[PDB]
Amino acid sequence: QRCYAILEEAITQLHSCTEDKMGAVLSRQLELQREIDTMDWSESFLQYLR
Amino acid sequence: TEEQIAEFKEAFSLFDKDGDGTITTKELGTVMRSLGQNPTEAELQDMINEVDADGNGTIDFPEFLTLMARKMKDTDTEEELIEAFKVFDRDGNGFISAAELRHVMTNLGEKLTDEEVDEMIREADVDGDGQINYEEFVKMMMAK
Amino acid sequence: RRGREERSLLPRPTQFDPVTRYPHDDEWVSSGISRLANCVADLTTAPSAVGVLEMLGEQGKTGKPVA
Amino acid sequence: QQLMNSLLLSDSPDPPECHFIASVNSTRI
Amino acid sequence: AEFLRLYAVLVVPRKPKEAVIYLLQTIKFPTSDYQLGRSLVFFRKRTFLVLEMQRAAYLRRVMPAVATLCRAWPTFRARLFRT
Amino acid sequence: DAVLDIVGGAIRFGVWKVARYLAERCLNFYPESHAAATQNRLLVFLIELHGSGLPTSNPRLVNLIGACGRAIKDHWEDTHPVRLDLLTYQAWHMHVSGDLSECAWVLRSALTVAAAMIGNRNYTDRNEVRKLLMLTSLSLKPFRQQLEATTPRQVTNLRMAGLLRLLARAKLLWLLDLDQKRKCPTFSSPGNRSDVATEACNCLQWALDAYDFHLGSETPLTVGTAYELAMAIFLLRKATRSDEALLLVETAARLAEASLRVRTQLFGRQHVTTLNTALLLGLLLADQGKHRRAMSLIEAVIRNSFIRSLRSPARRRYRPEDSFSQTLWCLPDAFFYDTFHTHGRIIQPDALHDALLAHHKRRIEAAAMTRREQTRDSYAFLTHQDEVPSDHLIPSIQDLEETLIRIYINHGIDSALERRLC
Amino acid sequence: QEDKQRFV
Amino acid sequence: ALKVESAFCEISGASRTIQRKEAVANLARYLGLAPSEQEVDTFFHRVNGRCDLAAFGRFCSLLVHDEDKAANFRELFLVYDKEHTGKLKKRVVKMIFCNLGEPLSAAEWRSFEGIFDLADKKDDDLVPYEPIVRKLLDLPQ
Amino acid sequence: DLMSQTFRHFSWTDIVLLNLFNLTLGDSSESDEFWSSFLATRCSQYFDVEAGSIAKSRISRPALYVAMQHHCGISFLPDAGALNTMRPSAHPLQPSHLRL
Amino acid sequence: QVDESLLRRSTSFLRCGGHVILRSHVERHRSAQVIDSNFLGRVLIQSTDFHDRFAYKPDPRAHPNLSVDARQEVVPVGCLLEGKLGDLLYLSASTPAAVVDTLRGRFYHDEYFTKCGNMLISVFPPKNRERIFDTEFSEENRWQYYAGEIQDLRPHPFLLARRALENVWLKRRNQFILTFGELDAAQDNIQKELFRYIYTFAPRDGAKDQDG
Repeated sequence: QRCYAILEEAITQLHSCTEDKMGAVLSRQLELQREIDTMDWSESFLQYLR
Repeated sequence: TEEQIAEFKEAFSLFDKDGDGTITTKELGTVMRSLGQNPTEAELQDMINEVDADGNGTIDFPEFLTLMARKMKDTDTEEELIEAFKVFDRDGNGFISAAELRHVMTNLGEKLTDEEVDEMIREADVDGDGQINYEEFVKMMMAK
Repeated sequence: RRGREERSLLPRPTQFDPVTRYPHDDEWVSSGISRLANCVADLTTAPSAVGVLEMLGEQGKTGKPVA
Repeated sequence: QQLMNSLLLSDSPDPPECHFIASVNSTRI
Repeated sequence: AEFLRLYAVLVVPRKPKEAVIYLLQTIKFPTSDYQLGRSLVFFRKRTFLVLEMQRAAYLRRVMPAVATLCRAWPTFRARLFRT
Repeated sequence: DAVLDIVGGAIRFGVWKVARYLAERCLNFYPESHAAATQNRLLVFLIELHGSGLPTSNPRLVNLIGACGRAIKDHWEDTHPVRLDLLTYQAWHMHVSGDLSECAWVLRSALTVAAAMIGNRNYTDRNEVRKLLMLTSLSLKPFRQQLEATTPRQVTNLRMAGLLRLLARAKLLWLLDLDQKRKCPTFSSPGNRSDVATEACNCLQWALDAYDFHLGSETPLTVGTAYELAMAIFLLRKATRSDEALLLVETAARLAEASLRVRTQLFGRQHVTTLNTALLLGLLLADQGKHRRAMSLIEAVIRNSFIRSLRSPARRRYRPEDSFSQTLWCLPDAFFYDTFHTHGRIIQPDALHDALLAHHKRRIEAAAMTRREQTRDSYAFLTHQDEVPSDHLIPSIQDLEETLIRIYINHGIDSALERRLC
Repeated sequence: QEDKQRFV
Repeated sequence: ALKVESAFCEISGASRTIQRKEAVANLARYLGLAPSEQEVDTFFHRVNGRCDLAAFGRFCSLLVHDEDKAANFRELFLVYDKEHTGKLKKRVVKMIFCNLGEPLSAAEWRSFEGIFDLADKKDDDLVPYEPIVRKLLDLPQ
Repeated sequence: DLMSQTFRHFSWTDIVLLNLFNLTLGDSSESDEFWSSFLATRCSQYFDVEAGSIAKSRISRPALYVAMQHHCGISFLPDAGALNTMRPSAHPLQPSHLRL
Repeated sequence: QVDESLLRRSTSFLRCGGHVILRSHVERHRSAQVIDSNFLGRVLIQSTDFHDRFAYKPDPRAHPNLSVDARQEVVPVGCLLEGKLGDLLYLSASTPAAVVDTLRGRFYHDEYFTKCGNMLISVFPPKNRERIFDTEFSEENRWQYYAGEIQDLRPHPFLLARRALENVWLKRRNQFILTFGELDAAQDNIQKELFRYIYTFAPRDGAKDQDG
């Protein structure tokens, strides 16, 4: 049971380390995707005014 | 309303056993039950008056159309009875367990007898395990 | 749609079917609680902390207070 | 006052279900 | 007697007194605000306000449902000949 | 805890009026929410339940439970097992006040809370670790079988398996209180008779094999669950009356024998426990048809139980080991006598039940034919032959000799002696 | 007891 | 699938596409399967006017039905024949086809007596319904 | 707060308490900085538990609060249940909240 | 007297910054603000001589009046049921002091008329009395509180009469209205303004034809 304990600490270390490693990149991807989709949506409105 | 007349000549001929367009007055009340609306018991004798208006002793297809056009309640629509059993679906799994439907409207409702509500539990629950898949059981209202 | 630990401790879930081997004096019966086994005496059917809730919950769903 | 009692005596199986109000002053009168 | 019909349905899925008592424990009604009475049982409005919030939720909408629960049996059989 | 120790000096001893006085001033020596105070707050709750003349349905009792559970959610919000000692004190509270069907819900919530306390992982990535294994590794394994967890699920520990024993206690006591109160027909219909019996059997099942995993199968605590699983099976067969349960009676007497061997070697032969791990084994062996091993064992009960009554009445005290006894450490010993050994004193004379000879067809027919909780343990005694409440607890020498001679003339005795008798 | 005890 | 592609090419021809509502119903039972008018209507609605080989290919497969059994189709005639004599009237078989179910045009209903031998019988003549059940589901008579 | 008091004097040792207690207990991004850069790395070189396990999300805000109330040696007027029924703030604890 | 629940360390609580009643100078009567709850076993308090609870601070005040008292003579009374609505029917305190103290704040905030369970209290002073009636009985507000179906309506004689007139419309059982007061203390003017409300709304035999 202690064997599973010292592996469970390894699992929680891996998930905590990948949560803040992926936190910066995936926030930036969704921010860039927001820019593409907002600017393409704003270009579709000027086509309507055209 | 060619579609509505089409629904009329379905159930008028479905309980019809003599055949040539003439139905006896016994199953006349139950024909409208397959149209899907509520009677008063006084309407049954009010229909017999025009059964023997020409001394027919039976329903002719035009007089079923004209009297049904005089009085027409709101037909229970098909999606509203999807929803009418979805409101009893507190579980979210799409199943209405048979013990749930017994208790909750017998103390509710306006015209409900104990034999009428026991027999709808039994016939709906053909599997016997005690659940009613209402997406299949209100297609057991609207095949067509 | 029942778990493997659920099916190993209670394969027939409204009666007992005893499974203990307490003084130690399907043969292959064991939960997932231990991964050390080379013989039938090692197989502990000890319920898990989550197993003793998923299949201690399936008794209010068996009955339905009268009908 | 007995006529006010006599309308109490007329029908009323239950007593007349009441609603009351007091009209007093903020300071001492 | 009015307590039976006005507080039917509810949480529950023998005697007239015993069923009224059985309703009380099942609805989280404490025994402190209960009165030893015969028929006209006094209630102290607070606890009736507790129950009436979920009573209206239990009433809801059933009337299009019972509009066809009265009339279902030939519309079964005629459909088996419809299909 | 020194002032709380003199509080415990007055709870067990019926000095309740003093116990209220220093309990109110004990709570001043703790900060406001401060979940370390749950020892005092529960002890005050024990005074108001046992100690005051008010009944077991006071608004004081729900107010004290709510005020102490609030203090856990303030300091150690749903993350300390003082939530569980509130759930065991509340379970003791309503165990006193009847409603054993509701006490099953309390211990159910105690089991559900303790499951979150122990915790579990989800492992949502098992499908894509399998995708990596099927790409890199060389086995048949990652294609036609899902990948197992890296570390498996958690073990049921000592206390949470204690709540399993208490849940089976509420279920079995609910079964047999209605069995001795069968005058009302709306008490435990026969469909529920099998259901609550066989799953109180399953809860005692679960507590037994969790205990021999942790403490090993030699401690008194495993022996208590092994004997009680045998007792629960004995009541399961009686309620269902199913003839296919011969597999259950085999493991029942085989559980009672293992409890008997250890209890002889841990509590001696003159002890309240060791007399009914042999007495229950006597009923389960005469159940099978072993009518002389069960005979000689019931024979052995009224030897050692009689030698127990040779001892001093002041020197005969039994407190049952039970998770209520451990959590509620200070109570009079008489508060836990009811649950399963007056059960034994009721079942033992009634299970065999011959009658239907003269004195039953003569002393009934002809006789009718002629016409015209402030209870402390007793500390000081009067004479050497007094009556301890542990002596009511065991069946008397009068009525278990009664079962003994009834076994003989009916289905015991070799063919030689009953030939010489008639 | 011939095909199911073979845990070796 | 070989009979599916062989029958599809002989009707669509060089276009390899069926745009006729009536021709979709023909190609269904040249493979041997009978669709309803509503089934081909909602099929034509989803394929929005063009019927290619891939769409009709599994249209053969989704209409493979395992309830064209005799016991279900004798249940129609059993209820109307309350005396259970195995007989109904020729007027009775007229209404169950042209009025019950979806209604029939006078043309293709007229070809029904020409093959099933009911034209020479009068309105009130008596017919056994077992030959109609047996001949329709292509069981040998 | 220093505006409002007219009687209760304070010290700078009170201020360094309050800046520490609010960078540990608060909703601010400043307290997010403390738990991710300082409180995590200091646990690694003090008691040999790594920075990944130390997180602000899976810690109890009131039970930690009483834990510094005993370990640091300071008592506050609010309690563990007090902070739970307090609105989140950048600096929830204030210098009037001290006792001695 | 008060219930024993508030004089108890377990069931009732003190959080710093809550109001409290000091049980001394009995014929109560003293209000105080909580600073600390475990000062050396006792409760430290600040006897006094628009604050949210939600920030807990003592009231900043020069020259404090601190005193030590145990938790056998302090009751939490405030928050900074009890008649939360204008209908003060609820009344978390059994004593009449809850009715009087709620009417203290209702006198300061000038709403005055106050449905009291079955009762009602109006405590309007002799100063320009006709202005007080004319706001609460103007022909505007006359049809206003007919129009709302209670709920959001202010607890007024309009609701007091509408209770009896709804048991006119449905119950058809006997009802009763009555006003109290002292020597010419405008209770007659309360009743007559209430009386006009009885037959204003509802069509009370609108003039029909010859048939009926």
